[PDB]
Amino acid sequence: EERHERVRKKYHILVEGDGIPPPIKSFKEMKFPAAILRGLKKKGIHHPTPIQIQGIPTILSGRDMIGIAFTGSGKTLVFTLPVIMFCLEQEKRLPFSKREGPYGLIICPSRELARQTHGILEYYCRLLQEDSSPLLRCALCIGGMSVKEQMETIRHGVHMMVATPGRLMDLLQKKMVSLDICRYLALDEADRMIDMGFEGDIRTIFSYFKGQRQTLLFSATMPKKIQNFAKSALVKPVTINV
Ligand SMILES: [Mg+2]
Repeated sequence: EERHERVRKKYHILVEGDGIPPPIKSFKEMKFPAAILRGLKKKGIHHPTPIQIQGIPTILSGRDMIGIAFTGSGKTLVFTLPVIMFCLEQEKRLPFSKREGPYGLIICPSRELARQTHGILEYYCRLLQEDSSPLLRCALCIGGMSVKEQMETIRHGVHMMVATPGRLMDLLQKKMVSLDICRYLALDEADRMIDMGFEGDIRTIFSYFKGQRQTLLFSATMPKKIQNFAKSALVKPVTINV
């Protein structure tokens, strides 16, 4: 409980909450498969950022998390890499069937953030496959794609979905996607999402979970409004600030 604070102070990591898992200074010690480690080098990513150092082990242990981190902090790997791992184990335990809804869900304010994060997921998923792991399937639920097209992407079952709140809500209400097996919900740029009026749509999306989920909220800012929303959204979260 003693050296971990030295790690944190050095990399300017502020944490709140109980039973915080130890920070980890290397991707290998976070027990990632080598195909992912190679993907990281191959993208020039040799060393974990502060948000990754404390964030990844927090997520891996199943804790809810509030991440106060900015665009460019490396936050995207914090919420993409662990769920890919989670999905990989589920698919190995029981291969996903044709319509089995998403296991992991990532909600973004905008179409372009959604595509970009979806793009990242498909990169790591592809490297796993090229190591003989099964294909994990990543779906986009954003505006500008038809209904037909949306149902096409998920006909094979979907492990991970990246959505904007409006389109996802509509699909849930129309029973075209289900959250019956969704165990992981990441909220990216939550501050922006609140500023844009998506609060209600997101609370509605919440009501489509039957039973526990791990929830993650990422926000560049933590004013009183985001703080109250986070308290209602998450369960005993570890708060991590860089
Ligand atoms: Mg961002």
